[PDB]
Amino acid sequence: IWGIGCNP
Amino acid sequence: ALATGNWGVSQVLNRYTYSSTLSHLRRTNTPIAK
Amino acid sequence: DVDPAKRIRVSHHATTFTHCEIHPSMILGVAASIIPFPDHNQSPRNTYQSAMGKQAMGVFLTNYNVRMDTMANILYYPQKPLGTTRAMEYLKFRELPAGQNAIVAIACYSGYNQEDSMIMNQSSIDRGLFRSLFFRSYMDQEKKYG
Amino acid sequence: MNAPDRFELFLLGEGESKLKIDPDTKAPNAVVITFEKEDHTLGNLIRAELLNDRKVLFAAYKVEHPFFARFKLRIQTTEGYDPKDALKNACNSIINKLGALKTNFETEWNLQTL
Amino acid sequence: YDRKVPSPTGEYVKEPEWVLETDGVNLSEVMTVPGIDPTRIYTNSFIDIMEVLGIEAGRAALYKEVYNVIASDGSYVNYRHMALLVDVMTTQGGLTSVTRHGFNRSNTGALMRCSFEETVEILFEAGASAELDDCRGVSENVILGQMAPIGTGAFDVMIDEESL
Amino acid sequence: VDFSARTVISGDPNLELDQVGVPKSIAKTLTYPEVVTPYNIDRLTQLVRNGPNEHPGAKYVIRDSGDRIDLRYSKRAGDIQLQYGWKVERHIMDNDPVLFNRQPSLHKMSMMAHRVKVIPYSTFRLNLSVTSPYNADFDGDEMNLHVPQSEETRAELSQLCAVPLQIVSPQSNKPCMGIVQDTLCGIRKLTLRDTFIELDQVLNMLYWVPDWDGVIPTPAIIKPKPLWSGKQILSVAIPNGIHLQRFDEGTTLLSPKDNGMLIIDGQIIFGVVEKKTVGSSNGGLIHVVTREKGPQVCAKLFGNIQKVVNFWLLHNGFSTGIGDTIADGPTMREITETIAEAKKKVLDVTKEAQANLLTAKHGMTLRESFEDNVVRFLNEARDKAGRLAEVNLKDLNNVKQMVMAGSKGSFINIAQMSACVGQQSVEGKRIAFGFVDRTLPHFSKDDYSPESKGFVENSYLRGLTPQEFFFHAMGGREGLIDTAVKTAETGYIQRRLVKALEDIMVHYDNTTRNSLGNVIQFIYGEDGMDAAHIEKQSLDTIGGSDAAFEKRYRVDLLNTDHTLDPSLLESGSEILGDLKLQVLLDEEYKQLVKDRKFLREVFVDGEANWPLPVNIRRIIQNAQQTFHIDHTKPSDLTIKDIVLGVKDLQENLLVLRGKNEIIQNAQRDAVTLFCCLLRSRLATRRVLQEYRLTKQAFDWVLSNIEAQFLRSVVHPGEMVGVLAAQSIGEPATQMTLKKVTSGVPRLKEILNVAKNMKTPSLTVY
Amino acid sequence: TTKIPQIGDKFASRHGQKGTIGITYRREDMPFTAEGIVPDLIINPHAIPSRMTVAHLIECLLSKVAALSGNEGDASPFTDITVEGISKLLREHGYQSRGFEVMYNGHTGKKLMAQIFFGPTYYQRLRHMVDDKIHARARGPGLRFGEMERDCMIAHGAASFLKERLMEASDAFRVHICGICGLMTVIA
Amino acid sequence: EEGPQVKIREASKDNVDFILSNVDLAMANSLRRVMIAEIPTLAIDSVEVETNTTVLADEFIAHRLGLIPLQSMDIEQLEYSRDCFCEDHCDKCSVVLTLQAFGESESTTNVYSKDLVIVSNLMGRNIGHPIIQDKEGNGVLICKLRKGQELKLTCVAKKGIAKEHAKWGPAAAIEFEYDPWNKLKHTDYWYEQDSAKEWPQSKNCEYEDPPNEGDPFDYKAQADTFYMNVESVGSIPVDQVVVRGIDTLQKKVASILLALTQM
Amino acid sequence: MIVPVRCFSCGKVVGDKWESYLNLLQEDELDEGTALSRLGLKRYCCRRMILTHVDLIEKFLRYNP
Amino acid sequence: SNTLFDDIFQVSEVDPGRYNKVCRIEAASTTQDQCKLTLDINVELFPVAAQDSLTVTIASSLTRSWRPPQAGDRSLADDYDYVMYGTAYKFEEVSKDLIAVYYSFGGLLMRLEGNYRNLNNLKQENAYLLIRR
Amino acid sequence: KAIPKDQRATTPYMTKYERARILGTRALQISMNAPVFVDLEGETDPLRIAMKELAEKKIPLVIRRYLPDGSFEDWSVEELIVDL
Ligand SMILES: [Mn+2]
Ligand SMILES: [Zn+2]
Ligand SMILES: [Zn+2]
Ligand SMILES: [Zn+2]
Repeated sequence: IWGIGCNP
Repeated sequence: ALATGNWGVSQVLNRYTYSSTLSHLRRTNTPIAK
Repeated sequence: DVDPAKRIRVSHHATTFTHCEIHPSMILGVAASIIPFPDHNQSPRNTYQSAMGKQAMGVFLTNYNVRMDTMANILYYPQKPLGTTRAMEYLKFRELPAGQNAIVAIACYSGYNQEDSMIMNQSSIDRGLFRSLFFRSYMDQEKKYG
Repeated sequence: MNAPDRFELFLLGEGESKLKIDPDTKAPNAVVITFEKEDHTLGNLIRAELLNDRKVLFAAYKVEHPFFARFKLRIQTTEGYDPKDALKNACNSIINKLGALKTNFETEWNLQTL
Repeated sequence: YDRKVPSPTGEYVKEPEWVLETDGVNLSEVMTVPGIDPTRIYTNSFIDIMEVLGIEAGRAALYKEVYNVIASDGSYVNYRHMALLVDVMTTQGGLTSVTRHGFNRSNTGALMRCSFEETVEILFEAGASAELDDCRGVSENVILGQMAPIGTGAFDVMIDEESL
Repeated sequence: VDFSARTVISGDPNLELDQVGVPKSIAKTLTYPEVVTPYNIDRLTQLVRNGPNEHPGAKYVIRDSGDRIDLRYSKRAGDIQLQYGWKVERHIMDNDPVLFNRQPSLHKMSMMAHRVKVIPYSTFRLNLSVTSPYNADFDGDEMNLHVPQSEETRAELSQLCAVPLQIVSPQSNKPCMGIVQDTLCGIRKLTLRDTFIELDQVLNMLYWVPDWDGVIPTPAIIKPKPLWSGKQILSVAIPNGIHLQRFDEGTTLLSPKDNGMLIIDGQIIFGVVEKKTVGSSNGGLIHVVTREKGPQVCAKLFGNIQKVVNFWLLHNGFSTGIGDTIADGPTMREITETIAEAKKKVLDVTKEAQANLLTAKHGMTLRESFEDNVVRFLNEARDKAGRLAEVNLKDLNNVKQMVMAGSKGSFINIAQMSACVGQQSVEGKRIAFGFVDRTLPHFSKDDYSPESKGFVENSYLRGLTPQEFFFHAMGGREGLIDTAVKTAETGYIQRRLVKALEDIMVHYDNTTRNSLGNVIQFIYGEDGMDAAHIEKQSLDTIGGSDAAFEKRYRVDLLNTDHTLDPSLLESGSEILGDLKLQVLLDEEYKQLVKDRKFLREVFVDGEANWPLPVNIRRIIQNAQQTFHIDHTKPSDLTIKDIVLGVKDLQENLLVLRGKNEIIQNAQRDAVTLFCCLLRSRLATRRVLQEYRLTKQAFDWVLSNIEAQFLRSVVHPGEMVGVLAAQSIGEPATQMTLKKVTSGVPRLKEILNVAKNMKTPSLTVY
Repeated sequence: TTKIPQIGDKFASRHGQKGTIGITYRREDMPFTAEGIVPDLIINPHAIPSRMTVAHLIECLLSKVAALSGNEGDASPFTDITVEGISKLLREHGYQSRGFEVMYNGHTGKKLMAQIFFGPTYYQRLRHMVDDKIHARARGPGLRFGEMERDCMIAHGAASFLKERLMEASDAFRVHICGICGLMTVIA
Repeated sequence: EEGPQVKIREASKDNVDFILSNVDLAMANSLRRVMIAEIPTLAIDSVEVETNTTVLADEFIAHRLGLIPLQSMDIEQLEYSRDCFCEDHCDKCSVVLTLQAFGESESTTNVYSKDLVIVSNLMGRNIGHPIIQDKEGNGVLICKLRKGQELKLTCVAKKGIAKEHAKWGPAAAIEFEYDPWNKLKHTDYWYEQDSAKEWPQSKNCEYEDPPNEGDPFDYKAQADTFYMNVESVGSIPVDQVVVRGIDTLQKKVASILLALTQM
Repeated sequence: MIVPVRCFSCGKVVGDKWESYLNLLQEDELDEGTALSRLGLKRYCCRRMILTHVDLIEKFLRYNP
Repeated sequence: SNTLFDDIFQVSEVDPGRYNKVCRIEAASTTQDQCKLTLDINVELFPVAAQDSLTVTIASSLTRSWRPPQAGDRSLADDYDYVMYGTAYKFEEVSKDLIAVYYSFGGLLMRLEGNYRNLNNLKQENAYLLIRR
Repeated sequence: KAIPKDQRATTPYMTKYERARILGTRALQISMNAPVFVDLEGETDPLRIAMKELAEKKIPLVIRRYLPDGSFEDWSVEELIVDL
C-alpha cells in the first residue's frame, strides 16, 4: 500500500 | 447435478438484499501460478 | 491555473488513441458500485465493504410477503442514501435500498463507544430507527415407502 | 429478554426507598444520599443549588452506571449545619425559583399575539 | 557497517568497516581465505555453523536467528523464552526440528491423546518396546483421574502432626 | 462443555479491571454447587426460595443421599429446609471467580480469571484495559466464560489467573495492560498546562475517584479565582508513595515543553501524561504501581484513572472530521512540487539509462539498479511529502492530538490521507507489465515512468485516479492474500512450539527439565529469575571514558583531592589519610574495574541497558523520599558501613542453596551480572555524593533489595515450556508485511531445520 | 418477528468497518446542537485515523449538504467533486464548512470544549444478532475447551482446574493392584 | 418578579422562542430535559387486531398508531393504569379508539388518524382526539388499502412519559444556546486560518454585545441568559410544554422534601 | 414501506406531509429543497426523513392477494 | 505565621509557547544582579508584558480540605493579585556559587537563582506565591 | 526417599502454587463444615477464612516437595515463609 521496503 | 453442484458449481441463490442477489448471479469461481 | 483541490492527473500525449473508456467507474462490480467515494478509501476497505453489503438488511424483493423462504429480513423504513453513485441507478438501489441515513456524531462521549462499539439513540429506536422484520419458515412432510 | 422494563427508570421497585442517607466516614459533617429512580435531571440541579449555599463545604453527584436509574449525592457542611437541612434548603430554594419562573412565563405568554 | 568500539580514551565510538555479504554459503572454505577475520565470520545457515564450529556455536547462531525473526517486526521477547526453545532443539548434540518430527511422539506417553484412529499401534509398540510412561502429562493423568504433576500439582499435601 | 457460556462483548468504562459483566439471563443458566454450611444457611435458604427464575437463586438442592431436587418442577420448591451437608446449585453471583477467555488463545493472558458482576441487557462486558491482552474489539467478537466448579478450583483461579496477577507479563517482562483509546486521548488533554478546572467540576471529579479521602486539594491558583490544575486532580487517582522520573529529548527540571514526567509521593509535578507514562510501557506508571503497591492496588488504579478522565472527557469532548485531514493551501503546493521534483530525478535516471550511461552496481543488473534508484527516489518523495503534511497540522488538529497521546494513528496514516498515498507493489517490485510491455492498455509500451508503474501521487483526501485505483487494488490484494496465509501458518506454528516445550517445568532444584527428567537448563533462564520480575536497567560501569569511570567511583582517602569531602560524610575529615580503610576502598575499586572489563566482554557492543531483577534506582528514590533525606547535611554512614554492607548483601541474594562446592559456584554465576549492577549502584562515592543516603536509609535500601530479589526468583512448578512456546508463538501471530527471508516463512525454515534455506548468506568481516 | 436495535447488534457504514451497539441513550442524555438536533448514532474518532477510510468523512460532509439542499449527493468515484467544493456548498447553508458544529452536553447543558463532526451517513443493519448467539450450556445432571485452552491453563499452573474440567463422568472405580506386577490381578 | 425571568421573542401554536435569564445553567438544562422526557401525555399503548389484510404487519401498524399524537390537554384529569384501581383499563385511566377501513374504491384507499374513533367516555375532559394540523384535516397516514383489503382495529390510549417511550413525548426539539459570543470561553474553536472568519455568527449575536479588543478575560462571569425555543408536537399547546415542564420538575424536588420528611 | 409517523431524531410529526410533499413536486413543479422548507422541515434531521423515504407500499398494493 | 521571599522583578521576556492561557516569564531582580526568575503564569487571569515590574513574595502562611468563602471576609492574607500554591521539588543545584531552587504549581513551574536563601526558603512543599501590580 | 530436616536445599519460601493449593484445600474443608482454627472476626467465606488461617500460621499441613530423581523434602505450612 505504502511502497517498497514497507507493506504493498 | 443442478441440485447439488456435481459435474460446488450450483448454489442456493442469495436473497439477503437486492444487490446481494445481483452480485451472486455475477459471481465467478476458479477451481484449484498466481 | 489549476484547481488545487482536484486530484492530480497525467497528460494526453496520445495521437494514437484507438478507443476511449465509456466510464472508468465501470471497472467496478456490483458490490463496490455501492460504495460512496471508493477512490478516497484505502484499498482493502472497499473489499471488506463488498462482503458486508451482503449482510445488510433491506428489501430483497417487493413480493417478499408472498414467498415462503427459509429466512428473510426486511427493514421497516428503508431510505435511499443521501450520497449515491451514478452506477447505483442500474442497481435499483434507490428502489430497493438497504439502510438508513443516520444522523451520526463522531465523538468521545460517555466512553461507551470505544474499540468499535457504538452509542445509539434509544429515542430514535423508539420512533422506528432500524427496526426490522424477521421471517423464518419451517417445513415438514409425511411418510415414505412403508 | 435481558432488557429490564422501561418503567424501572422512574418507578421504585419493591423494597426501594426514594432516598438512602448515609454517614460518610472519610470526612465529618458529610453524608451520602442514594436517590433511586432519578438521574442527571435532579442531580446536577440539587447539586448546583447546593453549591450556592456558603455553609456547604462539599457537594457532588454522580450516576455510577448508565444502566441503573439512581445517582449518589455527597454533601458536606460546616459544623452545626446538618447536610440534611442543606438539601431541604437547596430544595425549597429550588422549588421557589421554579415557581417564580413559571409565573413570569405565563405572564409573557399572554402579552404575545398569536 | 557502523561498529561500536572502545576508543583509546575508553568511550565507545563508531568505527565503520567494510563487510562482505554473500548469496550462497560455504563456511568451511571461505572461513579459511586469507585477509578475513575467521573469528567473526557468520552465516544465517545455523546448520553449517553447527557443522564447522560445533553444537554450542550452532546453538548461539540458532538463538541469533530466532531472535532476528522476532525483532524484525520490532517485537520484543525476553531471552529465557527463545533461549529455552534453542536449548531443547539442541540438548541432544544436534539440531532437532520442532515442527512435528515423529509420527508417534516428541515427548509423550502411550496414554496422552490417542493419536490416529489407530492408537492401538502406538500401544502395540510401547508394549513390544517395554515403554515406561512417566505420567507427567495432563492427558495421561486425566485418563487416570489424577491431577498432573505440574504447577499446583508438583508436590503433595499431607496432614502435619506437629501443630499444637 | 458444561458450565460455560458465550456471547458478544462490549466495553464498559464503569467496570473494574478485573470484573466481567455477565448478563443476568446467562447468570441464571450457569450454576455453582455450594455445600450447606452455617456460614451460608440463610443466603442459600433465601436463594432456593427465589428459585431458578429469579436471580440470586438456585436450580437444584442435593441432599445427603445424593438426591437431586429440581427447583423448577417440584411440589416442594417452596417448602425446603436446607440442612448442613446438603449442596445447593446456585446461580453465579457477584464476585464469583470465573474464567473468561477469547479464542484463539495463544497467550495465558487470554484466559484470565474475573469477578462476576451480574447486569441487565445481554452481551458480556469488559473494562477497556483488559482489551489488548485478549486482542479483542467490540465489532462482533464473542468470548467464553467458564465457571470453576469446586472450592480448590475457585482458589486456583483467583490466586493464579486473576487479571490483576497478570498485569506484568513474563512474555516481554513488562505490563501487558495499560490505559488506552478514550482515556489515553483524554488523559493528555487533561494534563496540559492550559487545562484548568473550576471548583464545581473539581468536586465531581474528586467524588468520582472511589478511593478519595474527601480532602479537597488546595488550588494551584488561589488568586482571582480558585482554579485547579488538570494535573492536580489526576494526581488524586495515583496512590501515595509513588515516585517516577523520566527525561525525554530536551527535558530539564523546568521542561519548557512540559516534556518528560515527574511524580513525587503520588502527585505529578510536571509533564503531560500520555502513552510513555500511563501506557503498557516499561518503566511506566502501571509497572511502578504494581511493584510498589501490589497487583490489587494497581488494578484499582486503572478504574480510578478511567473514571476521572472519562468524566472529564465527557464534558470536554473530542472529535475528528475531514477538516483534520486538510493541509495548508501553501503546504499542498510544497507537497505537489516535492513529488514533481521526484519525477524529474526519475526522468533523468531514465534518459541516462536509455543512453546506456547508468553503471550497474556489482552483482546487479542495469535494470535492477535502475529500479532500485527510482524506488529510492519515489520513496524519499513520499516520505518528505508526508513530513511536510505532518509539520503543518496544528495542535488543534485532532488527528495529531490522537497521535501525540498514543491512541490509534501513525505518521504513515496521516501521510497517506493528507500527502502522497505512495507506491503500490506486488512481490517487492513496481506493478508488472501484465499486458505486453505495459501495465494497462491506456499507456504505451516500455513506459517505466512512475505513473505507469504504480506510484500513487494523490492522497486519499484528493482521491485516486482510475489507474491509481487499480494499482492500489493490486497492492491491496497482496495484503489480503497473505493475511489469509500468515493467519493459517501461524496457528499451526504456535501449536508446534507448544507441543515441543509443553513438558518443560522448573523443579525445586531450580533446574529446568522435561518429562524424562533430562536437564535442559541447569538453572532457568541461566539466572533462576522469573521473567515477570525483570526490568531493563542500566549497567553504568560499562559506558563512558575511563576518566569518567574514575571520577565517578574512585575514592582515595590518601589524596587531598580524590577523597570524600568531609561534607558528604560525617567522619569525612578524620578519614583522610586512613590507611586501613583505603585498603577496603581499593578492594572495591579493583572490583569495579574488573566488572567493567567483564561487562565489556559480555556486551562487546557497549550496550548498557539489560533486563535485570530489582530496580535499584527506584528503591533508592523511595529511600530518598521515605526518610526525607536533605541533600545539605553530611551523611552518618561509615566507609565500613557501605563497603562491608554491600559486600554482605551479595552473599544473601540466593537462587540456589545446596551446601556443596558445585552448587555454590552455580550460585555465584547466577548472580554475577546482578552483582555487577549492585556494586556500581552502591559504590561508596555514589552512595555518599550522589544518593546522600543516611545510615538508616541505606540499611533499608539493602534489606529491600534482598527482599525484592528473593521475590524475583522463579517458583518450582512453573510450566516454563508452554510459557516459552506461547511467548514466541503469540508475537509470531503479529507479523504482517532489506532483501532476505524474514517473518513466518523464515521462522518456519528455522523450526524446520531446513537444509535448503531460501537465502543462504555469509557475512564476512 | 420484529427486531428492535439493541446492545450487541451489528451496524456498519459502507466503508468496511462494522460495530455493535454498546449502549443506547435517550435523547435527553445525548449531546446536542443549538438547533436542538441530536445524534441517532455516536461513533468514536479513534476508529478513524488508522482505517484510512476518508470517504466515510466525505460522504458525511456530502450528505449534510444534500439534506440541507434537497439535492442528491454525488458520491460517484472518478468525478470532479471535491471536499473544497462540498465545503463551499455547505458554508452557503450557514454551517461551518468542514462539518463541525458546537454541541452541548446533555447532562449539563454546558457546551463542549470540542466541536463535533456531525452529520448524516448511510448505515446498514447487519444480521446475526445478540439473542442469536447468547448460547449458554451449563449442564448439571466456540464455547469449547480445546487444546489451546488447556495450554493456557497449564501455563497458569492451574492443575486441579485442568483435572476438574477434562475429566468425564465415568465412575471413580476402586481397583486393587500388586506392587510387584502392576496389574489388576488382586483377589480381595 | 425577581428571579428566573422569561422574555418571549416569537410565539405560536408550535414554537415558543424565548430568552431565559437570571438562572443557573443547571436549571436551564433540567427544565430543558424534563420538557423532553417527563411531561405526561396520552398515546395509544395497546392494539387489538380483529382483521388486517393490509400489506403491512400488525406490529408494524401498531407501532405507527402509538406514534400518532393524541389530544392530551386535560391529561392530568386522567390516571396511569398502574395506579387506577380497575382491572386493566377503564374510563378513569384510558381512552379506547377504533379503526375500521375497507378498500372499497378501486383507487388506493388511504387511512388516516382522522379515521380513528373514540369509543370510551371522555367524561368531559379534552383528551384522545387525534391531533390534526394539515391543511386538509387528514392527519397522519397510517396505512394504504387496495380494493378488497381490510383493517379492523381497537386501540387503547394511556397516560405515559417520554422516559418510557418517545411516543409519549410532547416536545419535538429544543433549540438551546448561551454566550453566542464565546466570552465565557466554554468552547475552543477549531480552525484552519481564522476562528472568527470560519464559524458562522448565530442568531443571538445580535441580542448581545461583542467583547472589546483590549478587555481582559472576564473570569467571574457565569452562565445566565439562555436562548431556547420549544417546539410542540401537538398533544399539548406549546405554551404548556414549557409551563408543565417547570411543573413536573417542581413536583420532583417536592417528592424529595416529602421523603426526608416522612423519612 | 410508508412515510414514517415521526422524524427518527427529534419527533416532529412527518407522517402527514407525504402527499403534500408529493403534490408540491408534480402539480406545483417545485424542487425538493424548496418543497421541504415550505412543509416546515427546517432542520436536516426531519428533511432526510422525507427526502429519503421510499414508498414501497405502492408496489406492495399491486399484488392481488 | 511566616514569609519567605520578597523583591521586585524586571520582566525581560514573556513566552506563550503554543499555549493559550499560560506563558513563561523570565524577570531580572531589581537590586542584586544575581537573583533571577523563570515562572509560569496563567496569563488569562493576570496578563503580563515585557519590561513589566512584578513584586514577588513567597511566604507559606495565612493539610485539611479547602473551603471557599467565609475567609474572603476574614483572613485576607492576600494584599496581592496573582496567588498560586505549589510544592517544592527544589533541586538545590548548588550550581557554582549560587543556590537555585524549584517550585511546582500543579504543572506551572518556577525557579529562583540566588545564594542568600540558605536560610530563606523551605526544602518542603507547602509554599504560596503572591504577586502584586 | 526423604531428606533430614537439615540439608533441605529447597526454598524456605512458599511457592505461589503451594499457596494456591493449600488455600484451596483448606477452603474445601472449611466449606464442608470442618473445624476451623481461628477467630472468624466476621468472615463467612471459606477461602477468605482459609486465608486468615494461613496468615495466622495455623494450617496443620505439610508440603512434600519432590525432586526429579525421586527423593523429597518436607516443609510445614508453618515453616514456609509467605512473601509473594
Ligand atoms: Mn475482532
Ligand atoms: Zn502380582
Ligand atoms: Zn382504570
Ligand atoms: Zn428531525
